[PDB]
Amino acid sequence: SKLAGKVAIVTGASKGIGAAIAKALADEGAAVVVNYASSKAGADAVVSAITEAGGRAVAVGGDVSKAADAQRIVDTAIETYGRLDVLVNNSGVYEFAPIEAITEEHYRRQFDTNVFGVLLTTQAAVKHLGEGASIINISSVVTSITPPASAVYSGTKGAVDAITGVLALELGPRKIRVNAINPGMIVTEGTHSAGIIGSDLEAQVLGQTPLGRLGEPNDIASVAVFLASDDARWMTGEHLVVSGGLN
Amino acid sequence: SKLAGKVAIVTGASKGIGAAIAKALADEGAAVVVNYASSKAGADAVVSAITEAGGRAVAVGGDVSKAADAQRIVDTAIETYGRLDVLVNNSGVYEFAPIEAITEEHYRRQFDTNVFGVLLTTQAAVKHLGEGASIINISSVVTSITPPASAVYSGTKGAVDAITGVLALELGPRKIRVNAINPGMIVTEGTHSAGIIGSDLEAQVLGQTPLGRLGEPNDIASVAVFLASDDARWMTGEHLVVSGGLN
Amino acid sequence: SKLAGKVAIVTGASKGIGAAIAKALADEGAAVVVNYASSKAGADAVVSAITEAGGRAVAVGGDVSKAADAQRIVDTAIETYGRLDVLVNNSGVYEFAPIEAITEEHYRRQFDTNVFGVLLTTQAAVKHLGEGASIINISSVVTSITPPASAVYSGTKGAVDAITGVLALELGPRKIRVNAINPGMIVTEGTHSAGIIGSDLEAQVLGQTPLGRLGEPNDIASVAVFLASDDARWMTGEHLVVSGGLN
Amino acid sequence: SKLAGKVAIVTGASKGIGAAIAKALADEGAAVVVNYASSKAGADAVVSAITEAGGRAVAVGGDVSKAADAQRIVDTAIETYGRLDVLVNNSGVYEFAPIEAITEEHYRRQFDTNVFGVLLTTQAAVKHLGEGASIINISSVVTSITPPASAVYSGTKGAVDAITGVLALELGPRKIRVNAINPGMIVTEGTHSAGIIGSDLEAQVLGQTPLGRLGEPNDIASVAVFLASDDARWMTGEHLVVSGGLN
Ligand SMILES: NC(=O)c1ccc[n+]([C@@H]2O[C@H](COP(=O)([O-])OP(=O)(O)OC[C@H]3O[C@@H](n4cnc5c(N)ncnc54)[C@H](OP(=O)(O)O)[C@@H]3O)[C@@H](O)[C@H]2O)c1
Ligand SMILES: NC(=O)c1ccc[n+]([C@@H]2O[C@H](COP(=O)([O-])OP(=O)(O)OC[C@H]3O[C@@H](n4cnc5c(N)ncnc54)[C@H](OP(=O)(O)O)[C@@H]3O)[C@@H](O)[C@H]2O)c1
Ligand SMILES: NC(=O)c1ccc[n+]([C@@H]2O[C@H](COP(=O)([O-])OP(=O)(O)OC[C@H]3O[C@@H](n4cnc5c(N)ncnc54)[C@H](OP(=O)(O)O)[C@@H]3O)[C@@H](O)[C@H]2O)c1
Ligand SMILES: NC(=O)c1ccc[n+]([C@@H]2O[C@H](COP(=O)([O-])OP(=O)(O)OC[C@H]3O[C@@H](n4cnc5c(N)ncnc54)[C@H](OP(=O)(O)O)[C@@H]3O)[C@@H](O)[C@H]2O)c1
Ligand SMILES: O=C(O)CC[C@H](CO)C(=O)O
Ligand SMILES: O=C(O)CC[C@H](CO)C(=O)O
Ligand SMILES: O=C(O)CC[C@H](CO)C(=O)O
Ligand SMILES: O=C(O)CC[C@H](CO)C(=O)O
Ligand SMILES: [Ca+2]
Ligand SMILES: [Ca+2]
Ligand SMILES: [Ca+2]
Ligand SMILES: [Ca+2]
Ligand code: NA
Ligand code: NA
Ligand code: NA
Repeated sequence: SKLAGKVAIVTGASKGIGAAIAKALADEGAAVVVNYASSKAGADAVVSAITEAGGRAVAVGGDVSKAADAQRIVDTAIETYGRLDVLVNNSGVYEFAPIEAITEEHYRRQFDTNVFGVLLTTQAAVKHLGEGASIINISSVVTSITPPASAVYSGTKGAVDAITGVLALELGPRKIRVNAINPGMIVTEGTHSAGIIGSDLEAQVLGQTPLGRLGEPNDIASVAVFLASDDARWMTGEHLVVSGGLN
Repeated sequence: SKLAGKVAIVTGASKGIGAAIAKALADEGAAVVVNYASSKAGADAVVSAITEAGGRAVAVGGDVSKAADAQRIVDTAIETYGRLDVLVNNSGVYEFAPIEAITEEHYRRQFDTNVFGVLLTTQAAVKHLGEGASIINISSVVTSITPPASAVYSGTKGAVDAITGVLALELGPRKIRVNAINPGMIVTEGTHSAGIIGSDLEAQVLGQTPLGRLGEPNDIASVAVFLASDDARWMTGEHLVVSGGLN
Repeated sequence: SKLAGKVAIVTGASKGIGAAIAKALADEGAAVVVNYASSKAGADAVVSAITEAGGRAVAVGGDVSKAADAQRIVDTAIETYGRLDVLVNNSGVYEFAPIEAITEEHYRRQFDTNVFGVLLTTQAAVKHLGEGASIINISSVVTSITPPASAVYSGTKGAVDAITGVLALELGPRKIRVNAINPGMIVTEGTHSAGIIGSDLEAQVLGQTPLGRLGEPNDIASVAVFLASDDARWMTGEHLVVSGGLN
Repeated sequence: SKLAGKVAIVTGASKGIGAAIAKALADEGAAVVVNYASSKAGADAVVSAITEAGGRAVAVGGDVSKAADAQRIVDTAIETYGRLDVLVNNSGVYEFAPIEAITEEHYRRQFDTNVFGVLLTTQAAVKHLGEGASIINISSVVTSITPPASAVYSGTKGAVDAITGVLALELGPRKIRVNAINPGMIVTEGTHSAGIIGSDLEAQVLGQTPLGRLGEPNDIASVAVFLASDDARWMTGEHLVVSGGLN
């Protein structure tokens, strides 16, 4: 197993991409801290799937944008399993608005979760990360295709791309790798809830996807396993677009 | 003259890159709104430079991260000159800190000015922008070279890069252009005050700059004039690295 | 004038983008060597346009893929005007073919002109260049959007992009700047002759162009003048996409 | 296993990166066509290492820059194993020269092998490729870092990057994936023979490598296995820099 004996944290693993990543890491032997914000039921369902398949996982509720919660998410890994090897910064929210319609709350909610939450959780985790550890930030293909009416959200993911590059260099001497995955449109709880599935944006994106379908959470999960594993030992500071060819 | 009859706003034009951009735009015929935050005297010096050279300019105090001040900056253009053609989002602050040392205040001050202030000032300006308008965002070469210990600052400029691309697509149908300049290290009031001139970072940047010197504010100002002018009429969504070849 | 007393070579200036660049450089005071391959009549017409407008120019026939012709083009600058300041590597050809249909002739004709010709002309020219010289390579937005059935042509322009970056670093110590322009679809003699204007690809590109039209040669010419001038003194190794926002 | 039942061609598998890729693909169950140009003994040793580990392989001599040899390499897969699933275009040569030292042979040798050979081998292969096939082009991090005195070699790899993007779009409807790996400096027989090991470039590269060593063939081979496998099913048109963090 590619991650035998390792411990991973996946933020926002009660739904969507994060849930798929948690299950996939556990399938390769990692014990997984499954973080949720509002959906304990979703996280418990993911933990039960992992444990019924023979793996180890534990649920932890916490808002990554709150310093004490980010710390407690990380402490859960150390207290439960004694070590930390892999951090997947997946928690994230998205809302579109044209420039005229942007409000302060629309801006702060997305930047606080999608950027400050990445920084706070990584800051808490790095004390426990040693040579060969792997930090995986879930960014978005919007940093390449920058759709209209996404200035705030695409802004958050542009920040994540740059933070990924900074920390790859900053943590290089400690041999901690830092990489991003930039998904295309993925069918998730969130893209249904946001009305993105079924929208004109979805139709446009689908038509421009070379491989001819929308993405699924497991399309991202298998790339996260790769980046978490030693097979990516010589990759750091990369941004892997996983969109079926759209960029 | 390239900008005869046009009106420009330069945020943060009491010092540094913004002051040089303001003077260069006025040299090509633009009437310039010269924004300051803490230094009225600096803005008055730039306005005096412009008017002594035969141009038109007016100072306005305002914090771009405050919605009411962003509105007052834009209203100054309309009240004084009756139109708005060019917006240069130059106001910005920088402070480095390694991941372990990042504080909430360090994060919020830079994102509020460097990202929210771009969004607020652009939001106020767009009501007045018509076909041929040009929005120029001052980003940074850090989105290319992502230096260690710059996670927050590089994050803000990654966000600006993405916002530039979004708004180029979003405002395209109105024939409003949106582009970024990504300066390398420029000798400015701010890089002196921040201790960056004389720092290890300065040494590293100089040692990797193909054209063999640090940048000066006029190195950026002449590119801003280009992007503001009809010479750049077929460029939108670009990010021009102006760093003497460092990328 | 921006290029007063300067001397420029434009390869492939009997038609299209190169003709527009030659006229624009001359409008800013440059004496221009107007190169043609098959159309002396076209180069002579561009020379007449330049001299009727008060400028200086001379035509020279030569195939940039032949070392002796590249040398003769450069010798024409030195022998006629005594110096060389600006080299625009604009000569290029394009033909689409899906992978199954690519022939050796289709491959060699495009790489010999579009790549070897850039190398040979730059190699002859660099001996005469000094501080402040500007080399401008005309690449293509296809290095961003890589359309189907363009493997050979996009291949040539990907080479040109890389050669631009190499020579920017290699000639940095001599303070010779090297930059690329990457045009979008431009209506020219060539794109009419190739049937590209009116194609389904043109409809797709137009629909994806934020500024809502196809490009024209003067859209590129004004950017070439900027890069040739001291206004771009702090830019080297850049690739300026000039496509109305398509990338 | 990840490639059970599948068949791969690795061009240039008698040495270096290609040898390591061939052995790694076979470890995951692929039958491997091991192509060599000058070194039958090297290919035979790779084939033997593969069969000793329980796999299937066959050696074939051929110059990818010769159409008849490229066709025979592909025919070897079909005649020996009946199918083709993975093509690794790894064959490549490198020689540095500053612009004034570039000769016609130096240019043609590298473009014929590194670009035309990729096109010819891919052209022969595509007839046999169906849904789920994976084409992996070995490019180079020089397309990011474009070192001085590498205009021809970096030019070839810039062409490979662009060809990768074209064919990803062109072959997307057939659900054939096309991706590139862009290695940093890898210790191989070729870098020994080229005077790269022990050069000033090796010192420059190693000092700018965040993860603190030179690369090894298996650093690339594990990424090739990922791209060949269904784990990369949602990635096409990507360029994976595998350089220990240098870009
Ligand atoms: N098409 C796409 O789906 C797409 C494309 C590109 C990038 N992305 C990125 O992929 C990531 C996941 O997207 P998704 O579509 O899977 O989202 P989703 O279905 O809406 O799931 C979001 C997950 O993040 C959690 N979360 C949200 N805010 C949080 C906070 N403050 N603290 C902790 N956890 C928080 C949610 O927790 P609860 O549900 O328990 O509250 C949930 O587990 C995000 O970073 C998103 O930006 C998605
Ligand atoms: N090497 C560099 O200098 C460098 C490199 C890359 C990018 N940049 C970017 O270039 C821009 C200018 O940098 P600089 O070095 O010229 O800076 P500077 O010398 O420190 O000048 C900063 C200017 O921004 C104004 N400003 C700051 N906060 C503001 C706020 N909240 N509202 C309105 N105006 C505000 C300042 O006003 P007062 O002084 O009146 O308070 C001043 O006019 C920034 O966006 C920076 O990130 C700089
Ligand atoms: N949409 C576009 O038009 C477009 C988009 C992106 C990039 N580009 C690039 O822009 C450049 C100009 O394109 P264009 O559309 O203006 O082409 P064009 O109208 O066909 O004109 C091509 C010019 O190049 C010259 N030329 C061709 N082969 C030559 C050779 N071997 N030696 C010397 N000169 C040679 C031609 O000379 P003669 O006519 O006298 O033989 C002519 O002056 C090319 O590099 C092209 O790849 C064009
Ligand atoms: N640092 C690096 O090593 C580095 C970095 C980035 C990219 N790359 C790329 O990685 C690839 C492999 O490099 P390497 O260092 O492993 O090279 P290497 O050790 O020199 O091995 C080259 C291989 O290519 C074969 N080859 C050469 N010309 C050929 C032709 N015309 N037809 C068929 N096969 C041919 C050789 O065959 P014979 O030996 O049997 O003649 C050999 O098997 C190349 O594409 C190179 O550009 C290498
Ligand atoms: O536009 C796309 O291709 C994906 C949009 C998706 C949901 O907003 C995201 O990037 O998070
Ligand atoms: O890294 C450089 O060369 C530039 C640093 C400069 C001041 O922090 C900035 O990007 O604002
Ligand atoms: O596809 C586009 O956007 C431009 C195509 C054009 C002619 O082939 C060129 O790149 O030279
Ligand atoms: O410059 C590097 O980091 C790698 C050089 C290597 C051999 O020339 C190549 O790209 O093929
Ligand atoms: Ca884009
Ligand atoms: Ca970089
Ligand atoms: Ca693309
Ligand atoms: Ca570079
Ligand atoms: Na304080
Ligand atoms: Na660019
Ligand atoms: Na990449």
